Amino acid sequence: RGKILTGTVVSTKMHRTIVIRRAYLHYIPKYNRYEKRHKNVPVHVSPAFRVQVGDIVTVGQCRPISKTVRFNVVKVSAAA
Amino acid sequence: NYKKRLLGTAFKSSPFGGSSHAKGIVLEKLGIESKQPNSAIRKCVRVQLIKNGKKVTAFVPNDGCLNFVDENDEVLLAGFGRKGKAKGDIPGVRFKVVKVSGVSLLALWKEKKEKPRS
Amino acid sequence: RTYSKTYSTPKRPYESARDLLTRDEKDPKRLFEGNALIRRLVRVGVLSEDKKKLDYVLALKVEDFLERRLQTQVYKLGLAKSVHHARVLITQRHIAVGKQIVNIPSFMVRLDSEKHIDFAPTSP
RNA sequence: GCGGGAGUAACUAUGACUCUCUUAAGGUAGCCAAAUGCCUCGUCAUCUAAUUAGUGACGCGCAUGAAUGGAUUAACGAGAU
RNA sequence: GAGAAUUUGGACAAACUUGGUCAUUUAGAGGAACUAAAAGUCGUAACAAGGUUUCCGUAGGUGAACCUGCGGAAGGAUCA
RNA sequence: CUCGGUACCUUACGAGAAAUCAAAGUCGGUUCUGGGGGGAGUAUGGUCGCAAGGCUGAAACUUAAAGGAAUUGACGGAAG
RNA sequence: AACUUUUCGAAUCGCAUGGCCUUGUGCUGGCGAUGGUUCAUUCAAAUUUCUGCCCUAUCAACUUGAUGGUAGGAUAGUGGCCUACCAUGGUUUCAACGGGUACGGGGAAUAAGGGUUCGAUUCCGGAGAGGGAGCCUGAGAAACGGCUACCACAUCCAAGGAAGGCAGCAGGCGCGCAAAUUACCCAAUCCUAAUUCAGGGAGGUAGUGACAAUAAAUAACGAUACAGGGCCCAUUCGGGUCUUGUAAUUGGAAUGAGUACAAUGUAAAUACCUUAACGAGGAACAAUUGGAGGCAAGUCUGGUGCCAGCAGCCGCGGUAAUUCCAGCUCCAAUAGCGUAUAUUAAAGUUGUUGCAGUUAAAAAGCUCGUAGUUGACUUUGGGCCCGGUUGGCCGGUCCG
RNA sequence: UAUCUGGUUGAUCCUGCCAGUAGUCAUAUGCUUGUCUCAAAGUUAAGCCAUGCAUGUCUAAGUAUAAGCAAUUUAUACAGUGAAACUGCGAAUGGCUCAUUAAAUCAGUUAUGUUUAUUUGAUAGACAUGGAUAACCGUGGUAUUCUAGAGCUAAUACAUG
Repeated sequence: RGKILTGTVVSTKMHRTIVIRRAYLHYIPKYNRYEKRHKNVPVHVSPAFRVQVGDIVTVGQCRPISKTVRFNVVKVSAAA
Repeated sequence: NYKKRLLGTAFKSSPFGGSSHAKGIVLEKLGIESKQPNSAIRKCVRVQLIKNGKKVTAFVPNDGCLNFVDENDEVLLAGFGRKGKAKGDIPGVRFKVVKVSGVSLLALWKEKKEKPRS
Repeated sequence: RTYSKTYSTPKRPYESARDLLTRDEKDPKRLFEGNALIRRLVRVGVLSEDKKKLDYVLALKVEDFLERRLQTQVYKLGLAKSVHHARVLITQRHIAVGKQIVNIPSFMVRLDSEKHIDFAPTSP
């Protein structure tokens, strides 16, 4: 996986964990036009909770503190 | 993905499966006439299959006008009309009858001739 | 091989459109030699292998293979009388080249080297 | 107010079409065995311990037919299987 | 202190039976239409300017191909 | 003369099966549409309409061709 | 701050050999091996993130233990794995959800490649053991040849009651175009148990069928006598080269297989291999199938008369039929030949590489505009994304 | 790296569909039928199955049938310091099938919170005791399955300290 991808926040209510949507730019093989995807990726923030909805955050691997939540976000960039 | 709606090539055969021939218990032996350009009464049989269970009419060529393919004959049925187009003189038939074959081997071969077999 | 009966084999072709062309690379090739098959000629590379795999003069390559076959070239010596008698004197391991008696009767040898019989069945 | 008699197509079987008589002159779109049918347990399928109703058609219309109208077609009932 | 058997209570999985709803297949009263096939019936519609130029769309009417109102086209020569 | 619309006429290069075009030659960015004739713009469902009807939209099966460009000749209640 | 892999919870002694010493006469010393704990290691299994997924929109709304947090409860462990409480979100036209269909990949066929069509054998992974349910035993199973209750079937029975599941091998019945023996064996390889050695319907082999490929292939020689037509040369007298016939022709040589004897290797069994000599038998272990109008190499004569018949296409047969039927007469291939199935090529006829739209089929009646797709332009590094080229596995070549 | 032919016509050239030529198949059918090596051989009803077989092995885990005790069987040079019995370890390996599964399945690349008989490396400890128990013997209940009372006895089976 490695490199830091995009990820804007969709769901915000709870403590610690949020959900982000990622986007990619893939070729569909017979078309050779680009597409875009959706993926529900749950991702842990901090016990402080600094994210809002909209924030582009730096994703990367960390501990599974939940089985699906292997990702953490360290640096918040935007605010909404 | 994209493509316009293409249909794959279809053999005009009411039996299907993945089988070359087929058995059939028959109903009747008919002697039907033909279309405009040619006369003569051409022989046929009403073959009903066992596996597929479809009613088809099949042309029976033979060197025997009233050759044995009776009412309850276990006759083997092949192509010819599946392969190529359907026959011009007597239409409807697109199946040809095979000689001395199947499990029981009831339908007889070409008689009264002594050239090589076929 | 073509053909029909024994004597008639070279004769219905020609000497010692489509059909004439596959006869033209066949009959003056038979003049020198003549042990050409149908099935085994596909393998030589009319459709398949060696004639498609290399470019270099395909007429001379069909010449090469049959003179390498021991069967046809023992006729040119005048040891085994017949070509399909040299069918037999290869299979029973009679003709020793080396001297070394053959392994496979399909043996793709060479003309050049010395032909002889092996020691025991020398001259019946 | 809105017709009769006679002759006629491979083959069981039928009358497209044609002729003749009579009268003022002889019916379309659409439907049928009826609050109307002598003939008729007609003729066929399905249902039923029997089942002619339920429901599927047949054609063998004693005697269906567009304004005191055929036909499209939703809502409502101390009314009918 | 242990094992077997019995009784009560809690929670989980799935089946079975009954009713409603939707799709598919077969049987089927009955009803409408097509294709192929000789001879027929009725008219001459189309085909030459076929002796009212045709065809297509649409509306009304007739035993019948059809006829008529309205619009347009060249699929009548020539860029009407 | 210089610009826009450009009834259009006429024509070389060039293209095409050819008549012809003068871009319908030829180029891109983007969108629509075609895959033999008959069955069929029909069947059925959905959707719209007050109703006639519109829009979307097949198959069984039948057949071996339907069709375009260009020629010769007979014929006309065609002309000279 | 350099990275990847591995890693946890309560005793058990038996055996061979032997000098001194001690002994309640069962110690001790040396050596091999096992068990309980502690920490490693190898091999194998779990669990999970991200990306890519088939058609159908004549399937458009779906989703409460649902998205997630809080706490306990449970687990080998991460965990809604589970519950109580709280918030109202989560998914979707970048195709949710539903319906129909389907094991997936390495790979296999076809093709010049692009691609299209498939997922047999082999090998790797998942899921299943009459149907439905549950559990125990155990490190590993909610277990094909394990267990219990229930249901349906067929079977035994003293009628009280029991015993069963070939989607393991061989085989039976039924289904069908159609597919093989109720065989032999532990030698070899591999797995299971200190070694010896035992077990294996795994496997190594055999039997059955032109099922296909492959080779031998559907047969070919040295020498002599005679007759006919064509061509070179010719001193015209003949001579040379050369083969549709012919002869009790002559010399023979030759495989595949059997049989006797010798010799050889593994064996539990069936069939034994190889060379040479002598004798005998058979003989290249009987050649058939298909086509002859054009496409597609190859014609003449009789017989039949829209009949009998053939037909992939267009067609032929009703009196002179190269198409029917038989002959002789020809062509092509051959242990295969023809037909049937079905995929691909032909097909640039679903066009990514590589297609058309004035008249042949094809521009929506016309405007307008959102999502979407595309983007004139100066100077720049970073960031983001697309596209390589090179190294890791397998095969060939190099080495023994 | 790719070669097209025939059939819409009176004739020609386009458009266009069809038919045929090629390579291939766990093959099937007609016909003929002489061999071999190698390879392959239920595609239909994951339908129902008779019978025999596919799952065992160690005595090297022990008492140790001497001293003392019934009956039977096997071996020897003589002793047999005897065995075939009851216990323990495998049956989750291997083999078969694709019903099911658009799946957290599977395929590319990875990641962390675990388990792991047996195998393999290294240290210390390995003491001191107790009770039952098949096999076996005399009897007894049943059609069979399945077993009942009672007496004797070992362990690396079991339970204390």
